[PDB]
Amino acid sequence: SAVKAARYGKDNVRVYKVHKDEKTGVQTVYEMTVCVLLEGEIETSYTKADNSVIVATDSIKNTIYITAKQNPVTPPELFGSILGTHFIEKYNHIHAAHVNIVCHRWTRMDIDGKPHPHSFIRDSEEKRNVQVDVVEGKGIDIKSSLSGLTVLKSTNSQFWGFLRDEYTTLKETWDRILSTDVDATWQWKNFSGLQEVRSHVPKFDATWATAREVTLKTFAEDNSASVQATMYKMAEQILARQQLIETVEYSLPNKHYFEIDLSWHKGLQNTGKNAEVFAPQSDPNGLIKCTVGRS
Amino acid sequence: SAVKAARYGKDNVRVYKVHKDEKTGVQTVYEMTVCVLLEGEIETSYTKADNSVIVATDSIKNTIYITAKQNPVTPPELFGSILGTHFIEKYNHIHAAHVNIVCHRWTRMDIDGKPHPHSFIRDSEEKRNVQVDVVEGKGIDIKSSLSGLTVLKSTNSQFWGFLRDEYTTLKETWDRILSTDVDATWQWKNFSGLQEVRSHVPKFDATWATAREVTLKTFAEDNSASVQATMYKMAEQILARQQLIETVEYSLPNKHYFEIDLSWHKGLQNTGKNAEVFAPQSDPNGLIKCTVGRS
Amino acid sequence: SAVKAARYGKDNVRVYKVHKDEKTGVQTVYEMTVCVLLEGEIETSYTKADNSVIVATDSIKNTIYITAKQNPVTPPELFGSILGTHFIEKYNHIHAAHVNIVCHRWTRMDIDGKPHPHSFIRDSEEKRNVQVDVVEGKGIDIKSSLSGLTVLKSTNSQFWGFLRDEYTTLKETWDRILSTDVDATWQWKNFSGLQEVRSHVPKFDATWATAREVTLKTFAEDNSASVQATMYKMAEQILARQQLIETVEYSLPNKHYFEIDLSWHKGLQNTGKNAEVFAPQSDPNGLIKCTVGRS
Amino acid sequence: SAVKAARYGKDNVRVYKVHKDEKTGVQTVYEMTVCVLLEGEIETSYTKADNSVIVATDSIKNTIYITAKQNPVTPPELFGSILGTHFIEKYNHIHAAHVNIVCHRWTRMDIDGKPHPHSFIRDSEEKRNVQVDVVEGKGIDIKSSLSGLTVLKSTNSQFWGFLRDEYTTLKETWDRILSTDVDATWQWKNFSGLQEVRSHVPKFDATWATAREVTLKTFAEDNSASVQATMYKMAEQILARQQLIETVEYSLPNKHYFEIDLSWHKGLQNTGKNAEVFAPQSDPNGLIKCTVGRS
Ligand SMILES: O=c1[nH]c(=O)c2nn[nH]c2[nH]1
Ligand SMILES: O=c1[nH]c(=O)c2nn[nH]c2[nH]1
Ligand SMILES: O=c1[nH]c(=O)c2nn[nH]c2[nH]1
Ligand SMILES: O=c1[nH]c(=O)c2nn[nH]c2[nH]1
Ligand SMILES: O=c1[nH]c(=O)c2nn[nH]c2[nH]1
Ligand SMILES: O=c1[nH]c(=O)c2nn[nH]c2[nH]1
Ligand SMILES: O=c1[nH]c(=O)c2nn[nH]c2[nH]1
Ligand SMILES: O=c1[nH]c(=O)c2nn[nH]c2[nH]1
Ligand code: NA
Ligand code: NA
Ligand code: NA
Ligand code: NA
Repeated sequence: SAVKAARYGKDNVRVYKVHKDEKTGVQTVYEMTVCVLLEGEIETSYTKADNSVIVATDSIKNTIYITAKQNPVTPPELFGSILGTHFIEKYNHIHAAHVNIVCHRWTRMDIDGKPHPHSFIRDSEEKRNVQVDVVEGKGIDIKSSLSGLTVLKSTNSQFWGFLRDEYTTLKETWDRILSTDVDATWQWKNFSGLQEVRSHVPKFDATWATAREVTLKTFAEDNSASVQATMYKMAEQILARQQLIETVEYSLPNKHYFEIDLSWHKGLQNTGKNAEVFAPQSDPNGLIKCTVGRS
Repeated sequence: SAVKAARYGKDNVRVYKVHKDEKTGVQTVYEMTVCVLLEGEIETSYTKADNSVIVATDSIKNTIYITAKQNPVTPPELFGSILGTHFIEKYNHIHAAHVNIVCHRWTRMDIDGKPHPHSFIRDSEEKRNVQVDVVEGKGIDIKSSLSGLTVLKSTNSQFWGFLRDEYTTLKETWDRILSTDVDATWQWKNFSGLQEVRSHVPKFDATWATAREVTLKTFAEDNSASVQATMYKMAEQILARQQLIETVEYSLPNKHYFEIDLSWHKGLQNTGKNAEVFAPQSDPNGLIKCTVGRS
Repeated sequence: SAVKAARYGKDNVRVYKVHKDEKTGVQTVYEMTVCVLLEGEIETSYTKADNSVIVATDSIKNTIYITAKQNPVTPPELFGSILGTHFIEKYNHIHAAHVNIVCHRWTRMDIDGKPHPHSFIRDSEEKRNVQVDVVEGKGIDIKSSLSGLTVLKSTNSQFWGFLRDEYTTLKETWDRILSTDVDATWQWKNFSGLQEVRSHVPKFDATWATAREVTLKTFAEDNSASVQATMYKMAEQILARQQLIETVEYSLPNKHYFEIDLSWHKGLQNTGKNAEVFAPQSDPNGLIKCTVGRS
Repeated sequence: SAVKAARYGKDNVRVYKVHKDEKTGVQTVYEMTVCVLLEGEIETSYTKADNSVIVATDSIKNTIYITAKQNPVTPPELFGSILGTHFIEKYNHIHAAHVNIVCHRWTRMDIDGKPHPHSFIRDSEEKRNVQVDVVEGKGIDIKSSLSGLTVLKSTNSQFWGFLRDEYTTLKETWDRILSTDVDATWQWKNFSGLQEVRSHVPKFDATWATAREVTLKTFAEDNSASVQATMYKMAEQILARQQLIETVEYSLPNKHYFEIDLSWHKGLQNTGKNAEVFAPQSDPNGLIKCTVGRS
């Protein structure tokens, strides 16, 4: 037997960084959770108890905290590129650094209508994430994503004309609730290294905001033929509004709201056009996935 | 042996209600999770397999869905009063109905700056809750609450002058991070019945909003002497801005952000006034509780 | 306004203790999560920023770790009595200590059929808990519990003869699945202080084991007339097999497994006596509660 | 733009199956959660609102319930092969079926030492899983796994001799706690189709049990040089005890138990060889991964 593949590192490193402006007196906070896994010439650590090759996970932990000290933590695409680059450059035998970041929202608190200088709220559990892969020779791969964007529309969704057979029981419909948790991942064209990432920084924060805008706009206005149809439209536009994206990937669960028929009770009319009260379903859920690139 | 106390019912009933305005074309959605437990003359169901006394939990489930059909679901204080009242009036042997509601945020989506008529986002995991207890003879007790309000301030919190002894190691401080998840519960003066609840309805939605405003304002501006000091101030004001509240209760966990000392590394200065990067702590957490009434 | 009630302390203190036998070479591990909240003359900490009265939560954290060092951590009833007593005796102004412990299972690993001396598995997420309340003057109140005992029986449960009305749709049944997560809490007669707890120690571990045995035996063999009927029987016996219990409390959710009718598909027969495949329901759930004492 | 990749289906389908032996009177229960995603010629459903190509997720839900009715649900490798095969054979335009199953433990209850015929306990949250990929032309790929196996050893783990530099602070050690949640995935050599799966069935249940045995045995007895070293040894043996495995993959988080130094308190000695009481750490965690094949 032999080691086909190996990576190791530190997961779930919670990190908080405060930037204190002395002019304005205005503080800004950033909170991340960071994962770093390294690959390279480390298989002897697995086969020959050879720890000489192991950069301790604790040191990787340390290094995250240092790198966040010595460098900006935002935008995460950059921070992850920095942190990843660090480990391949620092260590001869480490040939890949895989950095995952989840950004937790700390939104400035409005007080009577005045951005408070040092108070924030977690205004949503919506996450911004990156997956940065820094590989010796092959530059830097970046996947940016938003996840946990939970939305619903009460009408202006349909689903009709789907295969019917001895396994079908679902009734065609022209009016229904559509609700989903949006997972939207855009993959950047490979960068040569840290310099090229540094040059594209403004596009990171800017493209994230666009993915969100588009997801929400499209979800809202599209008289959805299906989840399939509506997710494709979102992906179309993110590609079209930013050239450096090679691929957009949506994963959308269909959180079903069933009709409750209460006609058995004093002929009470709650289905079809008289549908008011629905039983939101926890499980099961449709899951719909799409990857979209350039033709 | 004997039954000292007994309640039963249906938990985790997810409920969704849509209100379709035909003038404006504008839809509004409400989503709840509801629990109902009944008490009364039911001990034989426990001791003598006497199911004659059991209003099936399934029927209670049905009844929730019906009551939401036939009545407004908002504000929850009212819906819970209605749903509770129903069961004590309907059934001779049921002498108490305990209704718990959690309201899940569906905020109208802004699109280019125009309230969309039928699209919503779950803009926070912050919950509005009620606990309605409807007891034959003793009218209606209501506890309204907000929970899951996660906040943080980077400065303008202190904690000094606390007991020191052979068990103390914590260093006094004049500048620190304070972060908490706010649990704020206000208890209404007993109502006589459903009529009196119905007459106080405008105060429900209005008092909730005030509890939130006050929690956020006070948390922000107060140069906190302690969590104790700051939570008391919040409770003070909620009492003072609404007469029908008998008691305000805060429960606040202290989510600690530890300083990371990186001086061992190239003399890097990250503590005291040079604190930038902190390790948010998952556990343990201070937990601080206060109930405040009228003197 | 005024402080009606106040408690504070440290929550979620994870604690691990190893006992190294030097004769046998055999190690034993205990892992807890501990919460301590104190009451007493502390209201000035809330009203007058008077921190002099606050035993820092950090020190309480320290004290837990010390007390576990200097004392046995098992059984939890005792550890909690010790830890609680400590704080009322040590501090003049602290008049109550509330200690909550959750014990996490570390079961010795069997290897070829030989208790390994230092390897363990978390063989279930079933928790043993205590709630110890140590109050100056009023001795020590103890509530012991088991929670998270997830069980199911495929048959030998029924539910018929329950109220039917214009809110009922549930069909009587003589054969069904019953599945629940067992919450069983037994309350000890008040102890005078730490000495009396110390004298009743053997009964703690011994009564816990009995509550479990009884819960499982009774759940299994009882042709349940209802959840009500079956939980009462369990409580009956725990009371009857240990004299120092004043009250037994069960909370049992009814995790429903619905029949799936597949007759619409090639006349496939899956209901009634031909029921094989069921859809386990996540929500809603019946919730059934009973407190049982001595008549 | 164009659809690079697409799959859709039903997730989180909870499924329960009872087998009633009429001879013995002995019932046996199986509970799964199932996910099915299909690929094939479905891109028009995304681009042209062409629902004709969509096998409704609801029908896929139905099909799972039927397939479990008409076929054995155990072992999951087989059930998943059956369920996957079904969809590629049934539908001309569906070219791949991806089936994920999680098996939830229902262990027969021992009562006085007699396997009860119809009562079971969820004796662990340890999961058995499969990932079955059924692709038109390319037969059936199966990944079997165990996850959520939470273990700990108090001693007989070490970690010394690892790279040290200006980022290192971790102290070498010869005695420490090692604790992890085991994720062990074994990948089967490709099968031609359902017949070949059917012929290898006895090996499925049998290889799972071996992966568990080996994981536990090796974890226990190995004086671990590192997590790396110990996971490799486990993988080695699973490969060596079953020929049809092509690759074994372990993912092991290192759940750290920190030493608490209590010397500041009455010179209390709790570090090094006097370590008794430790603070289990929730985060961060080392994460260690290895894939092992045949050289
Ligand atoms: O948008 C949808 N896509 C689907 O594939 C589907 N299946 N059931 N409902 C559905 N809705
Ligand atoms: O309201 C429902 N809609 C559905 O699509 C469905 N499928 N099974 N039961 C159902 N109920
Ligand atoms: O606000 C606080 N109150 C307390 O009681 C405490 N203890 N440690 N830190 C603290 N902060
Ligand atoms: O930064 C810290 N602050 C604290 O209050 C504390 N208590 N133990 N370790 C600690 N670290
Ligand atoms: O045991 C039960 N008790 C109940 O009260 C009930 N209601 N529906 N099913 C039930 N089962
Ligand atoms: O199988 C079912 N059993 C029930 O008790 C029930 N109640 N609503 N739908 C149901 N389905
Ligand atoms: O087994 C280990 N492997 C590692 O790579 C490591 N790093 N810190 N501790 C560790 N333990
Ligand atoms: O006890 C500890 N062990 C460690 O490996 C470590 N790393 N930071 N703090 C620590 N404490
Ligand atoms: Na390198
Ligand atoms: Na009544
Ligand atoms: Na005292
Ligand atoms: Na096909």
